[PDB]
Amino acid sequence: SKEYHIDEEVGFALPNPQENLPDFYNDWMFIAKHLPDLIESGQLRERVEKLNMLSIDHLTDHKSQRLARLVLGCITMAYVWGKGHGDVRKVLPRNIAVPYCQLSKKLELPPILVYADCVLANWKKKDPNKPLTYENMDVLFSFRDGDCSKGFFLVSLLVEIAAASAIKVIPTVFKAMQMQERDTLLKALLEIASCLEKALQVFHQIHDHVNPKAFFSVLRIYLSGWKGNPQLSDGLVYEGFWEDPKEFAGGSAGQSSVFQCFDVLLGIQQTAGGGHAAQFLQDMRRYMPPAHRNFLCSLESNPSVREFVLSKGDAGLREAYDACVKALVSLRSYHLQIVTKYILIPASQGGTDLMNFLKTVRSTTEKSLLKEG
Amino acid sequence: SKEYHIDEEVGFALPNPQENLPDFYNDWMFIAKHLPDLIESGQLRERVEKLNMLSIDHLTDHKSQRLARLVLGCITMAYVWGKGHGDVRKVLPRNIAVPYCQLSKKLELPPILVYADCVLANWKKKDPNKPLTYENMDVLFSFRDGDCSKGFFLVSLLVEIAAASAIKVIPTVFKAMQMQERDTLLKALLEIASCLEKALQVFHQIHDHVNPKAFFSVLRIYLSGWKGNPQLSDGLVYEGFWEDPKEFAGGSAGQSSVFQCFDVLLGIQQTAGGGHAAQFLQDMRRYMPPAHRNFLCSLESNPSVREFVLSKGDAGLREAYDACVKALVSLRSYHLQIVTKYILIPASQGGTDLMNFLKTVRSTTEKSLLKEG
Ligand code: HEM
Ligand code: HEM
Ligand SMILES: Cc1ccc(-c2csc3nnc(SCC(=O)Nc4ccc5c(c4)OCO5)n23)cc1
Ligand SMILES: Cc1ccc(-c2csc3nnc(SCC(=O)Nc4ccc5c(c4)OCO5)n23)cc1
Repeated sequence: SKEYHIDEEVGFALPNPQENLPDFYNDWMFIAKHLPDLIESGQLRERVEKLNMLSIDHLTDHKSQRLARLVLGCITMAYVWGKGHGDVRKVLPRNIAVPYCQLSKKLELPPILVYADCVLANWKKKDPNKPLTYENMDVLFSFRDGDCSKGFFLVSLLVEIAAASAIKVIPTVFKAMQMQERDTLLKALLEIASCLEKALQVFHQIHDHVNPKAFFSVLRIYLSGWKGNPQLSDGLVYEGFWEDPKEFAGGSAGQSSVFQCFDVLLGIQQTAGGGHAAQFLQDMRRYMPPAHRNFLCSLESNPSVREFVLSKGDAGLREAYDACVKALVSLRSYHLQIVTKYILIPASQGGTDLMNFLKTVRSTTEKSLLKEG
Repeated sequence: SKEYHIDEEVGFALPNPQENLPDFYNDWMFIAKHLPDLIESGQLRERVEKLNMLSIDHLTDHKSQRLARLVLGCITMAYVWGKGHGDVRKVLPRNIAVPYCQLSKKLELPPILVYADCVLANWKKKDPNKPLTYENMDVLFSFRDGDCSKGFFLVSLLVEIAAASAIKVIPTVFKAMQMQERDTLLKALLEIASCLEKALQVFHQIHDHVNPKAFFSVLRIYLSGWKGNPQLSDGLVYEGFWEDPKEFAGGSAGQSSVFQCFDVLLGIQQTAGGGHAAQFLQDMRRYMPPAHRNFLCSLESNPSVREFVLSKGDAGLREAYDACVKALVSLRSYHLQIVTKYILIPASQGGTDLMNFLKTVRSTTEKSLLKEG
């Protein structure tokens, strides 16, 4: 893989994300760096209006434009939701909305905060010579103090990285159905299932670095979007760029390319049929960075690893395939238990809707098991 | 173009659809082939309810699966809507629901009748040695006597095929862009406009073979589906396959790859924001064969033909590209005239939503012209 922007260490993550912009954009940076205080002391909105409609033309490298997106995306959340408890803005200042939409169009992503922004691009190592681990790592932005947003963002990223180990064997698998090499394929599927089993370990860390109550009271606010949102029913107005309100969806790990590309690899009927779930997940592809959506595209047009395996009447082969499917059921099964703790309960002091979505995706995964006959 | 399943001469249409099934399946063929007589005599349902569960395992190749889908899809519409004076069936008998659904799953299509069924796979040459012309062609199934379904399907299909020739030239377009080959690119763009222009002469045939009254009051019922339909608010029950009612959209030529493909190639933004029109056309992609779905998808991963033309300050290129865009505008403007005669007019002797839709799509196409006028 090359023009798909998949790092070999860091998979779908942005390889070594920028921390600072051209100082020509200090107005922007300062707000973002101080988002907890500004939101708390209501001076946030006040400052966004204060700013000047800057030009995105002083952003030369991809890496810098991604940071800008994460910067603007973050401000935009805080401006719309404010302190979080109801005072919602329906118009976005031209001085921030025009540059944001211009940069967004340039990048083929929607002008709203997206997984690829605040997980894949929103991080650094504390020490550059120690390894990519939780304790050697930090985020670049949070919404509130004690919003638990480091735990959430980093544990996500860590899983994204555990996954890259498997993404590297994706071409091996394709070449092996091609060259008809059965022994290589089996090894390859095994390597994959192994990598996905390790990524279940990483998941456990959620419990260590995220508190249910802080998580649910706070992070939920800043992940909401303006598509099927009661609080903004018509969508949002981007002053300057759009005449009308536009509906864009809030944050979803459905936007992760890791789990979408395994669904596709193993030919899990993830986006076929037409239940809400298959719809939604398809839409989230338009909220992935173009090269990743393209990479998904290319896998779908290769031929089905499920079909191959199905058609070969080779039990050992069947079993490698099942190892994979089983591993992916564990992840989703663990993720659901996490959702009970960090969402279902806190909400007991909307949600079942989210459960149904999860269970449906988990179910489809499970119905993919081969030796279920 | 390789196994995007696009024919040299027939494009997205099925190359030589099979008219007959295996003998094992005569009980299906009988009903399908006599839909108009069974409905009218009030004994279609009973003939269906009296049917054996049949395995799909004697349908071995793609063509016969596609045929079987056509057969079962027709029966389903017939069974559900009966005569369409309002006595709906909300539950699809196991002996039908189950195979249809299995086959649908095997072909990654929703289990409801689609454009790829009724149009792309529902035809035959009368004399094989003679060319593809209305006169030399017939459909395999219709629903009522004087439904004009023949004229409807056959003329769409001729339009479809007319645009085939333009499809052949897509690869040349991409090759010419990257080789930086200005004269060739010009020739190819002109060549595409030529095909779209001719596809419009084809569209004229609609008047000769479809009658407004019958089209509106008869065909419209069997093309209706169960997504957001007041008559089936929760959708259909596919008996013995889903412990739940499923919502699927009725036939839409939004499911035609052809018009979506040129929208993509030309960089017309048929996903302008999250506007209803945009979302809907995206939805309809899921109701197309997967090969064809991939094709649209992989076009989106090539460099914009539009960016390339805007960047080059070449009047003769801008006019070639504009000719292509005009041609589409024409088709769509003719199509609205046609909608007026065949739906708005009968309608008044709901339909305002169809207009908004079509008008938005026309409008989007128009705002794509480089010369503003
Ligand atoms: C506090 C911890 C977490 C909570 C409360 C949580 C909650 C949820 C919820 C509610 C959804 C539903 C989709 C949506 O609303 O858009 C979801 C989807 C998802 N989450 Fe999480 N999540 C957590 C951590 C993680 C982590 C660390 C990952 C790993 C990258 C992850 C991966 C996913 C994926 C891939 C989906 C998409 C659905 C699927 O493929 O099964 N989540 N999450
Ligand atoms: C009796 C003649 C026709 C009538 C009454 C008619 C009606 C309609 C209606 C109501 C729509 C609205 C979208 C929807 O509900 O799915 C539509 C869309 C469409 N029709 Fe037709 N149609 C006719 C003939 C044709 C023919 C011959 C073609 C050629 C393939 C065609 C191509 C389309 C396309 C591509 C769309 C999607 C909108 C677009 O891309 O511009 N239609 N049609
Ligand atoms: C920009 C961005 C997108 C995705 C992620 C991310 C990383 S891992 C993961 N799993 N899901 C997600 S985003 C969906 C989500 O958490 N929704 C949700 C959360 C809390 C709630 C709630 C719904 O309703 C009640 O409180 N995500 C992080 C950032
Ligand atoms: C299975 C199948 C799919 C598409 C086509 C097809 C071929 S060309 C074309 N253009 N549109 C369409 S399908 C959409 C449609 O007919 N909608 C509609 C809405 C209200 C109406 C009405 C029609 O008739 C009276 O009231 N279509 C034919 C069959």
